[PDB]
Amino acid sequence: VVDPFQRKFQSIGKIGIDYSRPKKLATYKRVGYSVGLDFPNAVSMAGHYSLTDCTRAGGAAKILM
Amino acid sequence: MKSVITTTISAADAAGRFPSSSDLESIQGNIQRASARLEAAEKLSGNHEAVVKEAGDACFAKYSYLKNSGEAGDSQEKINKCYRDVDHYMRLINYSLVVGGTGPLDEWGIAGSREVYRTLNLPGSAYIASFTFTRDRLCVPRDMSSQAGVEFVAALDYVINSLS
Amino acid sequence: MKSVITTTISAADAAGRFPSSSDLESIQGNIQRASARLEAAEKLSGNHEAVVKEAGDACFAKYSYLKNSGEAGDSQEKINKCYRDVDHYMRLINYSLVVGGTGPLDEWGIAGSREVYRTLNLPGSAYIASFTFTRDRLCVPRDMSSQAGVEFVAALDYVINSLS
Amino acid sequence: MKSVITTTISAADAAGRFPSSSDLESIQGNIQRASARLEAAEKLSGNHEAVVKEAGDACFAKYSYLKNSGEAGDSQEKINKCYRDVDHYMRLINYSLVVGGTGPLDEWGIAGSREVYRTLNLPGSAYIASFTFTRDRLCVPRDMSSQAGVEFVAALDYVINSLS
Amino acid sequence: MLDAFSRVVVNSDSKAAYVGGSDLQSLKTFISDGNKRLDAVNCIVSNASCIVSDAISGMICENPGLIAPGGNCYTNRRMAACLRDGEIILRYVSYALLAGDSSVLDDRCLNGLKETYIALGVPTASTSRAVSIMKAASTAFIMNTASGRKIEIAAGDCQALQSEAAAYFDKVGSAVD
Amino acid sequence: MLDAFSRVVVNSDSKAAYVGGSDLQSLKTFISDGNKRLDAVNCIVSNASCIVSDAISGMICENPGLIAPGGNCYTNRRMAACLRDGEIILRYVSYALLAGDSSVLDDRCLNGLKETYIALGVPTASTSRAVSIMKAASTAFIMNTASGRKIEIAAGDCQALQSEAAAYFDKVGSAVD
Amino acid sequence: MLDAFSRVVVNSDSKAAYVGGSDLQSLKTFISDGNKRLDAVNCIVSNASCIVSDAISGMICENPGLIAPGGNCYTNRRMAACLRDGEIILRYVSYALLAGDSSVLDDRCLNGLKETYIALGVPTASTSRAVSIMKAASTAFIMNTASGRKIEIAAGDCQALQSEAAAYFDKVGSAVD
Amino acid sequence: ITLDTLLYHPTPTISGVEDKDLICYSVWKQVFGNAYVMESERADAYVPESMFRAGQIPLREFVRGVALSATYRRRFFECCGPYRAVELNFRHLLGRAPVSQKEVSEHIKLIAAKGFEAEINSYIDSEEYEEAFGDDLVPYMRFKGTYTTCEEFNRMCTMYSAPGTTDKSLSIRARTQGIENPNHVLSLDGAGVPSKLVSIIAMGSHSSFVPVKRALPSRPDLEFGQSTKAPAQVNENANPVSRVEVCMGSYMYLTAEEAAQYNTDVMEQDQIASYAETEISEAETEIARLQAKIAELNLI
Ligand SMILES: C=CC1=C(C)[C@@H](Cc2[nH]c(/C=C3N=C(/C=C4\NC(=O)[C@H](C)[C@H]4CC)C(C)=C\3CCC(=O)O)c(CCC(=O)O)c2C)NC1=O
Ligand SMILES: C=CC1=C(C)[C@@H](Cc2[nH]c(/C=C3N=C(/C=C4\NC(=O)[C@H](C)[C@H]4CC)C(C)=C\3CCC(=O)O)c(CCC(=O)O)c2C)NC1=O
Ligand SMILES: C=CC1=C(C)[C@@H](Cc2[nH]c(/C=C3N=C(/C=C4\NC(=O)[C@H](C)[C@H]4CC)C(C)=C\3CCC(=O)O)c(CCC(=O)O)c2C)NC1=O
Ligand SMILES: C=CC1=C(C)[C@@H](Cc2[nH]c(/C=C3N=C(/C=C4\NC(=O)[C@H](C)[C@H]4CC)C(C)=C\3CCC(=O)O)c(CCC(=O)O)c2C)NC1=O
Ligand SMILES: C=CC1=C(C)[C@@H](Cc2[nH]c(/C=C3N=C(/C=C4\NC(=O)[C@H](C)[C@H]4CC)C(C)=C\3CCC(=O)O)c(CCC(=O)O)c2C)NC1=O
Ligand SMILES: C=CC1=C(C)[C@@H](Cc2[nH]c(/C=C3N=C(/C=C4\NC(=O)[C@H](C)[C@H]4CC)C(C)=C\3CCC(=O)O)c(CCC(=O)O)c2C)NC1=O
Ligand SMILES: C=CC1=C(C)[C@@H](Cc2[nH]c(/C=C3N=C(/C=C4\NC(=O)[C@H](C)[C@H]4CC)C(C)=C\3CCC(=O)O)c(CCC(=O)O)c2C)NC1=O
Ligand SMILES: C=CC1=C(C)[C@@H](Cc2[nH]c(/C=C3N=C(/C=C4\NC(=O)[C@H](C)[C@H]4CC)C(C)=C\3CCC(=O)O)c(CCC(=O)O)c2C)NC1=O
Ligand SMILES: C=CC1=C(C)[C@@H](Cc2[nH]c(/C=C3N=C(/C=C4\NC(=O)[C@H](C)[C@H]4CC)C(C)=C\3CCC(=O)O)c(CCC(=O)O)c2C)NC1=O
Ligand SMILES: C=CC1=C(C)[C@@H](Cc2[nH]c(/C=C3N=C(/C=C4\NC(=O)[C@H](C)[C@H]4CC)C(C)=C\3CCC(=O)O)c(CCC(=O)O)c2C)NC1=O
Ligand SMILES: C=CC1=C(C)[C@@H](Cc2[nH]c(/C=C3N=C(/C=C4\NC(=O)[C@H](C)[C@H]4CC)C(C)=C\3CCC(=O)O)c(CCC(=O)O)c2C)NC1=O
Ligand SMILES: CCC1=C(C)[C@@H](CC2=N/C(=C\c3[nH]c(C[C@@H]4NC(=O)C(C)=C4CC)c(C)c3CCC(=O)O)C(CCC(=O)O)=C2C)NC1=O
Ligand SMILES: CCC1=C(C)[C@@H](CC2=N/C(=C\c3[nH]c(C[C@@H]4NC(=O)C(C)=C4CC)c(C)c3CCC(=O)O)C(CCC(=O)O)=C2C)NC1=O
Ligand SMILES: CCC1=C(C)[C@@H](CC2=N/C(=C\c3[nH]c(C[C@@H]4NC(=O)C(C)=C4CC)c(C)c3CCC(=O)O)C(CCC(=O)O)=C2C)NC1=O
Repeated sequence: VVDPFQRKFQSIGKIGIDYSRPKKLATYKRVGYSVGLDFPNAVSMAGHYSLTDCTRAGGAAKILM
Repeated sequence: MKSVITTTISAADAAGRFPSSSDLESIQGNIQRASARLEAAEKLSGNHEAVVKEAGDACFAKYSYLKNSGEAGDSQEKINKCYRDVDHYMRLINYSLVVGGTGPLDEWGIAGSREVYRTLNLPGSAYIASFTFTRDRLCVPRDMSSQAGVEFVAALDYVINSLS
Repeated sequence: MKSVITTTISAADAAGRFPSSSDLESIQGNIQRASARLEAAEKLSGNHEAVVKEAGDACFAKYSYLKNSGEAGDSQEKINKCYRDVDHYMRLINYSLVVGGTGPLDEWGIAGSREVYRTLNLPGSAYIASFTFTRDRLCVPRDMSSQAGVEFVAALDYVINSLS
Repeated sequence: MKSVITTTISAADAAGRFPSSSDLESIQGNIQRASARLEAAEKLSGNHEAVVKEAGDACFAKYSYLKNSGEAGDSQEKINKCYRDVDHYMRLINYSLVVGGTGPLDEWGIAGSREVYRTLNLPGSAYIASFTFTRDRLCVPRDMSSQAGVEFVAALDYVINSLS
Repeated sequence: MLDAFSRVVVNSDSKAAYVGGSDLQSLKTFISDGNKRLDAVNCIVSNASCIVSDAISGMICENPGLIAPGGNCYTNRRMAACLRDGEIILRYVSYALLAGDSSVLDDRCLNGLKETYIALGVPTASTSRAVSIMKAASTAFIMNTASGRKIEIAAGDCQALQSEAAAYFDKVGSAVD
Repeated sequence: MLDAFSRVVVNSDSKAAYVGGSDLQSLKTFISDGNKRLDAVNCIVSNASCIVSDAISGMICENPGLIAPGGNCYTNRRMAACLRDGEIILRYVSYALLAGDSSVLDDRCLNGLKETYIALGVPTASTSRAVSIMKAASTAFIMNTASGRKIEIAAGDCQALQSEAAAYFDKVGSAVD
Repeated sequence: MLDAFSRVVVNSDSKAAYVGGSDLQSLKTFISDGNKRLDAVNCIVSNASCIVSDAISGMICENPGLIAPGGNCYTNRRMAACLRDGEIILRYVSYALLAGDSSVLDDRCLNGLKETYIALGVPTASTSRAVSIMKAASTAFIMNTASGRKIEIAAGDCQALQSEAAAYFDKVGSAVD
Repeated sequence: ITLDTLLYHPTPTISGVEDKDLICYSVWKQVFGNAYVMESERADAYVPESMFRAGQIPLREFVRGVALSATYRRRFFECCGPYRAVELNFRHLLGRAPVSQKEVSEHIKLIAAKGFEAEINSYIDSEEYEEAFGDDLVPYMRFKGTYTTCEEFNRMCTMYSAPGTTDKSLSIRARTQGIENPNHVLSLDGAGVPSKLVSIIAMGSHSSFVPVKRALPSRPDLEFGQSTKAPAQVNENANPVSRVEVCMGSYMYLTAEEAAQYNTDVMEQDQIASYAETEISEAETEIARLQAKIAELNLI
């Protein structure tokens, strides 16, 4: 169907359609929304975050970054 | 049939360990609250018929349209199904009242009620009218002790919160 | 940290339901056996040093070869590790004695003991000699309430059955 | 019964593929070290009774309190259980010595030893005293072919590291 | 998972000593106050679904933008999950009422919830409003001051325990922000 | 899973009526006898591993064919599983001692135990022997007549409860045959 | 899983040949009759829950031993599972109404059901009675002869298809015995 | 309602060290299908426990890590038939019955292509796994009212059998292999006997009902209700003379009153018999006398 990796990268669906079994809070902490950042252009924004993670997907801290 | 002792035995079984002092304290509390539960069960076995009679009469008292067409208890037979079902309710409140957990009341009466009630067009609110009638009506010192009355009220409250 | 209330909270959580009357009866039993547990904890906090002293002295009394070469506590330092470890044991018996379950005693002292004991060449039977000896030493009545002596013996029995 | 050929057959089976040249080289090494293993098995089958006799006598020589009372077997029958169990140990060292892997020694003697030893109050360190006696004793050349000696020592070392 | 008992134990382990008279004394006050605590738990349990209904309906009433089309309370399924979550929040608050120590709620449900509701776009101030409604509702049931409820129990002081339950609700509503 | 409470309940459901005075009366005798029951459970728990060790070692002693090569007790792993099964049998017997109704053991462990033994070639008479040793051992601990154990508890009558525990062991040993 | 199309295919594969004019001809009669078949499916779907309610309530009415205490319809949970199973049986009958070949029902639901209801103590004659009530109910809806239902569709002959649906119900009720 | 509520498996979200211990223990039930794992086999799949108790690796992957270990492998992959490997690996992890020949044949075409590890990755990384239970619970006895094939419930309940029972069939294994003595058989192996399902899988029919009954959890209304009923006395005064025993061949005849009197007598001299431990404790006081000699030797 869909390769496991891409599923780790992809968004957590909704409960009423995408999954019957209600997810817990740690699984939003572990995968969630995963998007990497462009390389930033000033001294002020450079040191605070990794541009992107590879073979890893964080979730909902990436929203705040 | 969740009770004190079934929970602790199932839990110590889930650990796979022998029952430590904790479970022993739990069943110690079971034989503490036992006397109040059983006194309530004795008086419930005393006058259950008038309990069901007042409950059903109050139920048709609040809602007259149960005897309207053809939507509900429009025969003497279906009103016999009414006092029949409330007899089962007081029978389960007696059973769970003896056990001291909601377990037999849960597994026999509660589980899957809402599918039957939505399917055979039975509104739950009329049952709530009956139980809240027997809820409002309970005596303060006059028949049973506060624990006996409290225990009864608690069990019936569980019924209401599980019904709707 | 298995106790009455941790078991019932974990169990009603495992059902995902509100705490019914059963759990309330369980913690009612917890405050029943509370006074005997805490009396035992008070006296244990009283004279723990002489308890560990008699336990260790009896432990080397039964087995002299602990001070033989080079296999065991052949220094004053390692005998200080002896009374040190029995201080930890009485500290955990105090803790579980306060809690009323074997939980903190289990998770802090018991779990994975046998790997350390087989690895650092520590025979468990000497510990069993210590616990058993103190066990006999405690008074039936004079030193604590009848329920309390029992509570202490029960906890220490758990230690023995978990040790070997 | 892990050996060379059982590992390679199980591994190429786990791939689901035909045995390539790698496995053939592995069993080639098995028939290389074969002669030294089997020579050790021949001499072990030679004088096993005096091996068990010196091992058990050294075991009670290091620890006298085995015949103290109930801590250790104090009967002639339980010392017959002693030389019995060391006969089983040398029997398993013979078997694994023939196989060339620790497998039959592992699955028959090693697996789950520590539960029985902690349960029936058997201290492992006395077994270690026996095996380290037979370990120290080997004279290498003049007792047997030097290489066989290494094989024997290796097997017995595995026993010690698996025991405690 | 901690009991108040176990909280005293872990304090004694960090102090590395035995129990001592003062911690035992405060724990004796806990045990003597325990029956009031159990009665409070029975009060909050016996009206729980009703509290959830009134609290969530009041949350929708104080701002109808949630039921306005496109909002989170706007749809039928999402309303079901709304009632479900209010029920579960009330459930762990009740568990904290038996326990007397917040650590069961702190490690069970309070952990990761803020970043979940951020991860789903659930408005946090509306949730804290619902937690506030269950706070005042639970204190009104805990003091028998409900306008449609009357328990028949002997009078006494329980205001410390009321402030305890309000501390749990303010912990949740503080931690979902 | 039944309690003795729940056994009275199911009897009342098969009778289709309420509880009635007699069943309540016998249940009152259960509750008044309950502390002896808990004390008995504490006795059997506090010496459990020791009972298992002595019982299984006595089973091996009464016939050394089990440890004779080819037998089931003959090997190290299979001896570990032997001690394990004796421990678990004692565990469910203890659960039946708290419950006062055998239905937990009847549906949990007694069901299919015989079939498992038949499948494994485990000699059933030897198992029933081990259950008999745990029977007399458990009655000796339950009456404080152990030759190396002395509990310090007020004297009274518990022979009905001793016969109860012997009824559980005879149920197991009857049902493993 | 077979269609009537696929049933013709498997017949041609067992015959090892091509399709031939006769099987195509009968399949043309199927296609020309197909819209009546779809209309029949819409009729049985549009009153399905109602059929299940009336059929199961009539099953309880024709013998009140089921609701008598100890019976299978006697309890609340078990009544829920009763309504559920009647719904699912009606569901696979509807699938056989679209398919025109019974093999989907034969391999999906009809297989192992008899030995399941034997394995649970469900009375088979009562189940076959419920299947009979859904049979006559489904034929009454399929011929618009319901006493409280009137569809507005052009008149035509469908008695072959009515006998087809009755053949499915008689297959189920025959195979649950 | 599917009968899941009658059964009881807890798995809490990980809050303390306790919850970690219960969850680990329940996993090694379910992965091994109640097989007995000793210390060394406990120490086989170690590394997944550390990565799970650290919480760095989720729960389905702890289950994968335990399934990939050598012990589970040698029991349930190695010394089983190819089918038997498939429905065992299928029972432990997905907890169902193989639905059809295609499903099992596709797994076996996957084993001939790739072998065991890519299989276990197929069972874990299947979707029906993940939506059935994913990182939340441990595998368990699946009840679901909607069943893809009514046969699913049926063959799954034949897979499970009794709650007390386990998979090994030495006697079954013993007869087919040429061994007179079953216990003479290696016990590390044993999960491989004929595949119980495959008759029903290939033919698609007539699943037995006796096997199905065992697996049913015990129903509080039905099977408990028939079991106990011994009530009342027809006479207020019936005196039976029953027989008690005071050895193998020595036999007493008493009535209930008189037997009660006899037993009370046995209690009267049972205090007398239990006197002996005071002699034991007094004799132990003598240890103190021995110690006094040690005290004298220290003072000399
Ligand atoms: C302005 C430019 C700019 C960058 C280019 C990054 C570079 C960068 N990356 C990290 C930090 C990191 N970067 C990575 C990335 C990696 N993960 C892997 O598996 C791969 C080897 C690699 C991606 C290809 C990881 C994993 C961390 C966290 C490392 C850790 O905490 O162990 C940090 C430390 C601060 C932090 O934790 O975010 C910095 C400065 N940050 C910046 O400000
Ligand atoms: C929280 C609970 C807790 C315990 C119960 C102890 C248990 C314990 N004891 C030792 C370690 C030790 N324990 C002893 C004790 C013994 N000396 C003997 O003669 C007797 C057999 C025995 C006392 C009855 C000795 C001698 C050591 C040091 C062993 C060595 O270094 O050889 C160690 C290793 C670390 C160390 O060296 O201290 C640990 C974990 N520690 C804990 O944290
Ligand atoms: C917290 C728990 C706790 C206990 C259980 C006790 C245990 C205990 N008992 C004694 C001490 C003692 N205990 C006893 C008791 C005995 N007399 C006999 O005839 C019997 C064998 C036995 C009662 C059954 C006696 C006689 C002493 C004094 C011994 C002596 O000085 O010779 C001591 C030494 C300190 C002292 O002299 O009091 C201790 C620690 N103390 C504690 O703090
Ligand atoms: C196939 C390999 C194999 C072994 C290696 C043995 C290992 C073994 N030994 C014992 C059992 C025993 N083993 C010993 C031996 C000891 N006596 C002591 O003084 C010393 C510490 C030690 C000898 C060095 C004793 C005394 C027992 C009986 C223990 C008891 O009943 O208290 C048992 C339990 C069953 C029994 O009672 O026989 C087992 C499995 N058995 C096997 O099947
Ligand atoms: C198993 C369930 C279970 C319960 C639910 C309780 C219910 C309960 N509460 C009390 C008893 C009590 N309960 C309260 C509680 C109150 N204080 C107030 O200010 C409020 C009105 C209210 C808390 C909301 C008080 C104050 C008492 C003592 C009353 C008194 O002695 O005057 C008693 C009498 C015994 C005792 O004194 O403890 C009982 C049975 N007990 C149980 O076993
Ligand atoms: C143990 C504690 C515990 C909780 C507290 C909840 C918290 C929680 N809520 C949701 C999920 C949800 N929660 C709500 C609730 C809301 N609807 C609104 O209009 C309001 C803003 C709000 C009620 C006040 C909704 C609507 C969803 C579904 C969101 C969506 O799918 O869009 C989810 C994701 C999984 C799911 O879909 O169910 C979780 C973890 N779950 C738990 O396990
Ligand atoms: C939480 C744990 C816990 C326990 C372990 C028990 C322990 C215990 N047992 C008794 C009390 C009792 N226990 C027994 C038991 C005995 N009968 C005999 O023949 C044997 C010697 C022994 C069983 C092996 C008897 C007979 C009494 C009543 C004694 C009497 O009144 O004379 C009492 C006093 C209160 C009562 O009368 O019930 C207590 C606290 N209670 C608890 O709360
Ligand atoms: C819930 C209840 C419950 C039980 C009652 C047991 C029953 C049981 N025992 C064994 C398994 C076993 N049981 C024994 C026990 C025996 N050794 C002998 O010498 C005697 C004949 C007998 C003790 C009296 C042995 C030796 C094994 C292992 C057999 C083998 O592998 O050869 C197994 C197979 C799984 C395993 O290896 O552990 C099972 C299901 N298990 C359960 O889950
Ligand atoms: C794919 C096809 C398919 C089916 C055909 C059903 C068949 C079926 N029914 C039940 C289960 C059940 N089925 C019924 C039904 C009955 N109630 C009675 O009064 C009558 C005798 C009968 C309706 C005519 C009941 C009551 C149960 C629950 C039985 C119980 O728990 O006691 C179960 C066990 C699981 C469960 O509890 O749901 C199964 C597999 N399920 C499927 O997946
Ligand atoms: C997508 C959904 C969908 C449907 C549900 C059907 C509905 C439908 N049925 C018919 C048409 C028809 N439907 C029927 C069916 C009936 N015969 C009787 O005896 C019964 C009353 C009834 C079956 C229960 C008949 C007989 C016709 C032809 C009517 C005529 O030509 O006289 C037509 C007109 C076109 C045609 O002739 O096929 C349509 C749209 N078509 C669709 O596209
Ligand atoms: C595959 C490789 C691999 C590793 C290398 C380990 C690494 C590792 N160690 C721990 C965990 C641990 N590791 C140690 C070890 C230490 N004790 C100290 O005094 C020293 C600082 C240090 C030894 C030198 C301790 C004590 C813990 C438990 C920590 C705790 O629970 O507080 C954990 C968390 C899971 C667990 O509790 O086991 C992990 C992943 N695990 C693996 O899977
Ligand atoms: C039209 C949309 C709408 C609602 C829905 C309600 C919801 C609501 N209930 C309140 C508060 C509230 N609700 C209840 C519970 C409730 N009352 C009882 O007597 C019983 C038996 C109850 C459950 C059935 C209590 C007990 C209070 C406290 C006020 C009081 O004393 O009644 C409050 C006040 C909040 C605050 O103080 O900040 C609101 C907004 N209001 C709305 O505008
Ligand atoms: C030589 C091979 C051999 C054995 C091994 C023993 C095993 C054994 N123990 C028994 C019975 C038995 N065993 C114990 C347990 C045991 N005793 C204690 O006081 C403590 C602390 C124990 C564990 C360490 C008790 C308590 C009894 C009951 C008899 C008694 O009062 O001592 C019985 C009697 C069984 C019966 O009554 O039917 C036997 C056969 N016998 C043998 O012939
Ligand atoms: C007193 C105990 C009792 C019952 C309960 C009924 C149950 C019942 N319904 C029938 C049959 C039946 N039932 C319905 C369904 C039903 N009718 C509708 O119009 C709507 C909307 C319905 C659900 C609310 C239909 C449509 C039929 C077919 C007959 C008809 O045309 O009405 C039949 C005939 C069975 C047969 O043909 O073999 C029976 C026995 N009968 C009883 O004696």
